[PDB]
Amino acid sequence: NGAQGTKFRISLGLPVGAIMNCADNSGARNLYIIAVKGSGSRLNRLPAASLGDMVMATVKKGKPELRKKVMPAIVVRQAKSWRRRDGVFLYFEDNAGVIANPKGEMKGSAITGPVGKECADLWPRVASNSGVVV
Amino acid sequence: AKSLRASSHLNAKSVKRRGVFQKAVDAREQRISDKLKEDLLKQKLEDLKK
Amino acid sequence: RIWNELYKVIDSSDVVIHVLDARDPLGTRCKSVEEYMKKETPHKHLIYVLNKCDLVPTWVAAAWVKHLSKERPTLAFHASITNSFGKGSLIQLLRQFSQLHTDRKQISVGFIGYPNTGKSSIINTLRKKKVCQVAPIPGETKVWQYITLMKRIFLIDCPGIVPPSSKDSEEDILFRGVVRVEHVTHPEQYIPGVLKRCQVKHLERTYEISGWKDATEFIEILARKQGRLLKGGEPDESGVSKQILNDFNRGKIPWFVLPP
Amino acid sequence: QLSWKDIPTVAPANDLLDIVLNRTQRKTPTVIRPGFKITRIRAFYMRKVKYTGEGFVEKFEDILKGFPNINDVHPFHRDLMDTLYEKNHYKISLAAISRAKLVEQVARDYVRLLKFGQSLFQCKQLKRAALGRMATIVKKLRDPLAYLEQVRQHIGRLPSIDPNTRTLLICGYPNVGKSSFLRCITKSDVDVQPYAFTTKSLYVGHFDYKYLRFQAIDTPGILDRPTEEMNNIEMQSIYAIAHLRSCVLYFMDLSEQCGFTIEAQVKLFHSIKPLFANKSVMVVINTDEERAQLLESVKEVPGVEIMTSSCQLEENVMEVRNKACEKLLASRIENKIHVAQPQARDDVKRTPFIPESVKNLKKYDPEDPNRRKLARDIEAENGGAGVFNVNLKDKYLLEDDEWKNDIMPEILDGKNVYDFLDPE
Amino acid sequence: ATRTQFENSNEIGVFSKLTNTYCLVAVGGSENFYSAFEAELGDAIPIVHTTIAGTRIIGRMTAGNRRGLLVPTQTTDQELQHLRNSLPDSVKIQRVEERLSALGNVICCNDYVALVHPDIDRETEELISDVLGVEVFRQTISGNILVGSYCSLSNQGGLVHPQTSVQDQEELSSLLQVPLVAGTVNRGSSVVGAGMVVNDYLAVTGLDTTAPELSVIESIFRLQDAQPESISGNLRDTLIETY
Amino acid sequence: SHRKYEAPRHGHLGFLPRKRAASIRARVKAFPKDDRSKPVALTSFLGYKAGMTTIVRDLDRPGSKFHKREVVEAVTVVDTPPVVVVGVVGYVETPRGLRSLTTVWAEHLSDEVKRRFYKNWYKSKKKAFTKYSAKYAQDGAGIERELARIKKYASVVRVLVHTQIRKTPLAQKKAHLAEIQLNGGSISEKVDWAREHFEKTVAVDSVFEQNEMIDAIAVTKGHGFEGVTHRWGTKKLPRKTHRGLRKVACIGAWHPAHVMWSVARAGQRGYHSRTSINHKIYRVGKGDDEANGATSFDRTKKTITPMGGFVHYGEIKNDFIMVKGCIPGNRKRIVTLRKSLYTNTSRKALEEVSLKWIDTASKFGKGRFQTPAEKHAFMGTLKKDL
Amino acid sequence: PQNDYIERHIKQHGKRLDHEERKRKREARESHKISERAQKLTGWKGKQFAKKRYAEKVSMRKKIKAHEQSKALPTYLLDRKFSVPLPKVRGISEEEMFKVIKTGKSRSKSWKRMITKHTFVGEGFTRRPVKMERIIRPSALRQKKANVTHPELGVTVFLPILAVKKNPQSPMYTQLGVLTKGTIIEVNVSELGMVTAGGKVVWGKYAQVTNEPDRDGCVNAVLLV
RNA sequence: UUCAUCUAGACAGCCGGACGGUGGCCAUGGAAGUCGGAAUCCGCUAAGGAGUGUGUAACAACUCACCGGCCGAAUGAACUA
RNA sequence: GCAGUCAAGCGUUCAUAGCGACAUUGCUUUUUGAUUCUUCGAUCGGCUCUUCCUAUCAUACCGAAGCAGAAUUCGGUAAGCGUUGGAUUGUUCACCCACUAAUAGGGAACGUGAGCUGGUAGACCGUCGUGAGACAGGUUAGUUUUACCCUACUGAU
Ligand SMILES: Nc1nc2c(ncn2[C@@H]2O[C@H](COP(=O)(O)OP(=O)(O)OP(=O)(O)O)[C@@H](O)[C@H]2O)c(=O)[nH]1
Ligand SMILES: Nc1nc2c(ncn2[C@@H]2O[C@H](COP(=O)(O)OP(=O)(O)OP(=O)(O)O)[C@@H](O)[C@H]2O)c(=O)[nH]1
Ligand SMILES: [Mg+2]
Ligand SMILES: [Mg+2]
Repeated sequence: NGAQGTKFRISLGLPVGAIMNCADNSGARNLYIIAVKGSGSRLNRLPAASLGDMVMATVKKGKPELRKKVMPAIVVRQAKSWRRRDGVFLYFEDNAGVIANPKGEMKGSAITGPVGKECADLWPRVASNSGVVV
Repeated sequence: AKSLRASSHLNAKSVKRRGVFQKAVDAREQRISDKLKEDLLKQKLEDLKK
Repeated sequence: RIWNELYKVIDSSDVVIHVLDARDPLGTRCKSVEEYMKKETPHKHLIYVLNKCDLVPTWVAAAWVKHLSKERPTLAFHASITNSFGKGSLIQLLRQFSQLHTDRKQISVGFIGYPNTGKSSIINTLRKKKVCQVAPIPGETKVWQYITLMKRIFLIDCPGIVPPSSKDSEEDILFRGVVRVEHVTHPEQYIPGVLKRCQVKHLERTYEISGWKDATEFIEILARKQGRLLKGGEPDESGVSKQILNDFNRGKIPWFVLPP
Repeated sequence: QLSWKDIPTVAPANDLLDIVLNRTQRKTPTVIRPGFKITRIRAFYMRKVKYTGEGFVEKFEDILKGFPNINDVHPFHRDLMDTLYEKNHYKISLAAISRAKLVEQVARDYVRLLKFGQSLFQCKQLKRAALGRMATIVKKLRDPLAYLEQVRQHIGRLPSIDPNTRTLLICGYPNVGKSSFLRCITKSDVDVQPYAFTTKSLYVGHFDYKYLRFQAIDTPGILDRPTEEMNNIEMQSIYAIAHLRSCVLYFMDLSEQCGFTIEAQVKLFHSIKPLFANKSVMVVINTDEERAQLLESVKEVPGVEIMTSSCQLEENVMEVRNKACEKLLASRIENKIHVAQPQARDDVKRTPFIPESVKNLKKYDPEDPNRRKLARDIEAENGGAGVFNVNLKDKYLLEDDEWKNDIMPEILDGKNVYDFLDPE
Repeated sequence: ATRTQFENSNEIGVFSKLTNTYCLVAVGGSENFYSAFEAELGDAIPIVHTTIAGTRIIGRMTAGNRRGLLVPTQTTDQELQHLRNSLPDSVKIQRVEERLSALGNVICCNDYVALVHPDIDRETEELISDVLGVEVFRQTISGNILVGSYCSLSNQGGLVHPQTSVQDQEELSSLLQVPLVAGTVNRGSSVVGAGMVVNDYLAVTGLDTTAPELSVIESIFRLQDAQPESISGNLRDTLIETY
Repeated sequence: SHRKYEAPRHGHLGFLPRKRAASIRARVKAFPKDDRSKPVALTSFLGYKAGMTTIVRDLDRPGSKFHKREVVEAVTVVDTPPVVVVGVVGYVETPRGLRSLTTVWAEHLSDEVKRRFYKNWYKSKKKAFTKYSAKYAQDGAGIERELARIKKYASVVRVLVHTQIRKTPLAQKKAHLAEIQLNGGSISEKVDWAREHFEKTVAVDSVFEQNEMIDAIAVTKGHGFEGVTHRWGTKKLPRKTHRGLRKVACIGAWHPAHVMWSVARAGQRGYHSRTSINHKIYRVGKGDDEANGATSFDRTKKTITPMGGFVHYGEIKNDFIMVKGCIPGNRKRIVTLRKSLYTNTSRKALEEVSLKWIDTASKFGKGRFQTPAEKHAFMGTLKKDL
Repeated sequence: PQNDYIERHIKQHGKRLDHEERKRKREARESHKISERAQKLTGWKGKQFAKKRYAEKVSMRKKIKAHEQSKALPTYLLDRKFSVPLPKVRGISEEEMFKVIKTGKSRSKSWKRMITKHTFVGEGFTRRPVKMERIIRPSALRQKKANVTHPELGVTVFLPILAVKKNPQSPMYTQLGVLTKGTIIEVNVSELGMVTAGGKVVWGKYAQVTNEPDRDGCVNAVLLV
């Protein structure tokens, strides 16, 4: 909920314990922590996801006012080899991170760099805050 | 969730079958019989080339 | 596991010494144990020992001793096998209690307090050799031990305790020697507390820098000085903050709380 | 705040006992044997005692946290719930439950005793003892839980009132008309039968005036009652009039109806005018000279305004409603947008481009027989939302219409048609 | 004005772009969003489903006026053909090569002026300055450089998000030549461009936007007979006690 | 004890025993239920698997997020030359099961089916059906008596057909033989259909058409003796464990006295007989008409067979069936296509699939060109040309 | 919401069409279903069902009784050996009282004995050193207060124990302070305000424990007046 | 097995009566047999409680307790095995 | 639990002895939800993998609840299918925060002793001992190695 649309499947690149980039100027530089929403439950398996997936995270590098604080938000770049259902495999330069509330609304107001097509179609406020899609 | 062998879902499917799906399933049978008969007639026509 | 050892030590003890750090005695006091000893066991004696008096001036020690002698005898002390202070006074007090307990055939003295206060070092100071293991890290004594002097006084070493008063904070628990700072995640957020507690003059005399602002900048200055930096140019703020927090407690940086 | 409805059910003592003990007998294992190790036996009975303690304290915590703190809420809600539930009884019951949450002491003590159990019989008897003391404690909670379940059901059904919002009270004598004023002005399920205390509670309604939410409050009744004796139904009205920051509409009903005389009406008004010192009052007459002297009676109060009107007509109602709202908003803003403009930078003309089609067009009446089909209904005709295949074509604009169902080739041998496709 | 919702979202940029002479919508499960526009508009103007690079986010992917329509590089040849076929020859449609592909966020426009992101120039953007339409301006809405999202516009009035200052509002209304106001949408939203689409005769927003917000929208856009923007004169203290 | 952590099983106990199949040609174990109201119709067909390929489609699927959008998909290609009818079997009902009481064969038969009956063909005198052809004399009293027996009794009728392997590039020379059920009505009319259809062919267009969901029954690609880890999907033990790490360590603490049928041991992986249902036909293409691989959108004359032919298979000079996805069996095998056993209440079996393009590039590497003309044009003139 | 809305709803519309007939039929079928639950409900549920039914029978019997019924010494001598209330109590073995405790890495020394039952040590206990203590009286099995009942007055009090005078098993146990059944203890009685002839306040009295507190955490006792 | 009812009509069913002082006294916004506290009487009777339950804001209405009419011979309760 | 009250029944061939179901009183500390929450001497826990029980955590179907709807509580049939990822060894007979539809309990070992992995010989500190040495302790380092036999199991003739 909060997202507009179905649970669609794109390959997994970002297990738990993965530091990925934030490039907006909300203040953060990095995102780490545990959790992935809509993750299964299997013995010995890591929670790892994308598809504009929402995840729990902390600022490892950034301002202290928002360090030490767990927060939800959404994957926008992955750098794994994803497949578009229209032809080719896609992949980015890097992973990218960035911050929001549980309804999908952003703490920041603009995004740097490209954002995934399916991530923007699934999350409206990301599409409004993004100037660059793909 | 509702299982595969749930009575309500199976009743709903039973109601759907008699309608829009059986018509499409029955049209194909007439089409394919009409093709089967012509594939006999063409073989007869080729037999009558001698 | 620790509090079982605490109550065992108390029940075995005839006297209970309460070791305080002269930097922060009211922080290191543990009042709940004193209340338990009041209600449960009035036949025990419950005296105070200010330790690490060599780290603070003499007038601070005198002030705290005056403030605490109103309620409990409160000796002052400095623990060292070579250069000590208060040894004879404490010996005199213990043999006083022995003379009072003339029928028991022996008298046991427990050592209670926060971690890293100097219980093992006080015992090693009384015996005048290394009897108990000692380390600047908090939890070196993990289980009790009996030690003998006079054939009539039995010292008991106890592990350290902190009550779970939730008015306390992780910062307050850090700035008392309790935790090993190697295991905490972001040691940088606590350096403002270090600046708050310590004096800029001592702090610049210790590291020999100068004139900083902004503890985040303080760390990077100290790291550029020590050559303590990563593969690239990012100065290691985490390890430097860990070292600063170890120094603060171990007494490489002088600091002290004033009394009323 | 505002609808303390999420309180789990408070079961009676015997049912709570049955629940918490059967949960222990069901979830925790039930079989041990004498030939087993004493450690196994001890762990068995310890687990039972600990689970039984945890169940009771979970239940009691759901009561304590779910219920509100009658102090520490708001004075209005506090006084209301005090006159309803007897604050003393309320606090006493909840303190009884808090002190019973004793069970922890029993569990800890008997577990620490169980550590030294040297036989199955000893351990069994200690377990039985712990659970029996728990049962005694709960048996001594028979009446407070019966009280609290009733208070739960009532406080769940209470209405959500914000004391700070734009409010208006509707006051008067019993059997006046002030309740079907609420009925007419606002959606509200209230009874209007002709006798005194037809309503025994406060009823709320909402409306929107000037793009602002207001709330009207009907209050059951007040009698003239020299005020060191009055009932909990009238003290609701009194506390509501005293606390809230509203306007207040006193309905007089100048008529032989009402089963109440005009002298008594003005007497009640003069009795309760000390509450009116800061409350923005209006009087409404719902259709001889002394009876008129009794009206300038009340006009002589400093802040007041009289109106004559009806439940017979439905426009004076809205009239007087808007008057009450305007009276309130003024000293609201007292107790408490900038549009920019160009400044003449150029002469280039700008104007709205609109085609004649929309001005010639007809609005959409959803309840006309002859109207536009609007593809919603074409969907309804062909097949529902997930089955209807819309043709993206059939809307397109071409030179020839016979070529509707054509396709453009995209790829030839190696090349793409869109790259070579120019008009020239 | 009008309120409605498709799938369940108050943000209309997920679905649509709207001008005086055409309305683009996204293809969805149901024809209810299309019917919502067909009700108020009828067959009077083109109402056109289709995606942009198989995406629904078309008001935030596209931008245009009554004279034309700009679409990005990720747009396919088929969707481009579809728009060409479904729209008249009066609207010139063009595919743009740019780094910033979200034209409906990078640009806010009307039939007489346009604001843009301050970033890269172009040959045919410097040519569009007077070729296709008229004035372009590199400006910034209280630091928010995403003008098509953080500001709605038409020929009769303009809306900006509430953290905009009076000074900047006066500076920007000079460029646009028409009155501006700062407001919120859909129960306290700063993002107005996605939450709302508006023109010279009709407004569409979400179900959650309040009655004061609708009244301001109606005022500043001249919908009801008559609302020449100082009906705020009437609804002064409503907004006071609201905010 | 109670394992401390629940987890699902490793493997499916219904696909047991995991042994070699008793025949290369999987055996159809159920045909659809007969409705005697409807015309005479074959229930199945035979084919030979020939590689895979890739297609693009325009999807009119309402409710989906590729509605009115393009989709790339894999497809399987089965070489389906016409099937020849050679016999009839009648299967009477009993309170033990179904029993065959008579089988009738045709007058003339091919060297292919004779080779199927034989095991050393190059030495034999090939005396297979001589006396049966002699029994096909003046009036065929025996033939008509057994046919009348089938009309009278026998309840349900199957037809013995064979393939035309001669047409494929396969180097086998020996045809497969199969019983395929007739699912129309009037046993008399079934027998009459077969009697009229002896020595005659049935194409695949006369059994299937586009947008039909069919089932593939085949045998799956033996790999041989394999271990636990790859045959059931178990975890691996960390490293340098005792007596190896690619196995189950043990059963736990508790003590049984036997090893169970449920504990995931080693053995054969593959050559199992499998029945995979509901695959949608995308194209029924024909050898008579070239430009099979072409499309309404493409208009590029080419057949489906890629450059250099398929790998471990030749060219498609024959009628073929294209289905989506992955069927059991490898290239150069024998698959049976059955039709669905039940009316399917999914819109997937209603949508009229339309293709835009088919990939005819080389599968013997990274193919970049669809046609040798395209390769010629891109590469340009070489040294050898002129 | 807002008040008794369902009561209003029942007044305005009313409950259902099929409400009274169904209620009557439920009340009629309850007679069958009660017996059905009796011959069914195996186990704990049947046991509880029987308990409930028996209690309900007794309640109705008493109700009917109350209905139909509602249709020599003086006052001061009314209400009226030196043997204690518990002579000859069960005998306890030394094995059942003392548990063996073993010391050393290779536990080979035992010499230590833990008392398994509840105990009274005193006011100035102060455990012995470990090398010198043999008898272990653990802190959890250490009582300071008992639950003493006066046979007269029908009253009990939570009084502090002062001493142990006589445990009938092996008077070593008296010196250890073992509170087994039949044990005689001195308890303080200043809360009761007892006074002797002369005006001297009594603050100590003998009591006999009536329970086995190794099985119950309670030490319940009876005063010896 | 014991105790009770019965052609001066039992048990079960239907039907009717089920009254009068009196809306008994306290209490309350209101409470009349039926939210509660405490009396619990007399009259006329075949019998009819200062009232067994449903119900009403209060009355109302219905109901049982009790009596009678029709029916026409056995029936009920508590216990034991 | 101890000590009591009452009384349905039982009742030396007892009316005024005794026994006694169901109910019920006192003791446990308090009356105003402030309780700062506060541990007090036990002679194991963790991997792979299978199955079973129901005393059902979730999913499925029902009943009763002042159950408006939404959510939830209690309970009936039900073991078909699932019931996680991690932090913490100054220790965990455990707890902490997250994800989740849910993060239910147990057995087949522990009714002496049985896969794989953590938790004697040397040396040091402490208590004791005249001493050799022992322990109330604590720390550290420290070589079992099948199956090729029968059966079972898995595949193959
Ligand atoms: N300057 C100074 N340092 C002291 C004094 N006493 C102890 N220390 C230091 O404090 C460090 C930690 O204190 P400990 O001696 O271990 O006291 P403790 O934590 O109660 O000892 P344990 O019971 O073994 O945990 C030691 O390593 C000493 O170096 C003192 O009197 N003065
Ligand atoms: N003449 C006239 N009588 C009215 C009007 N509205 C209500 N009434 C009278 O009011 C009587 C009912 O009283 P309510 O409307 O309940 O007023 P209320 O009793 O004071 O309301 P509450 O105290 O809240 O219960 C009816 O018998 C009507 O005759 C009106 O508009 N005109
Ligand atoms: Mg230490
Ligand atoms: Mg009324």
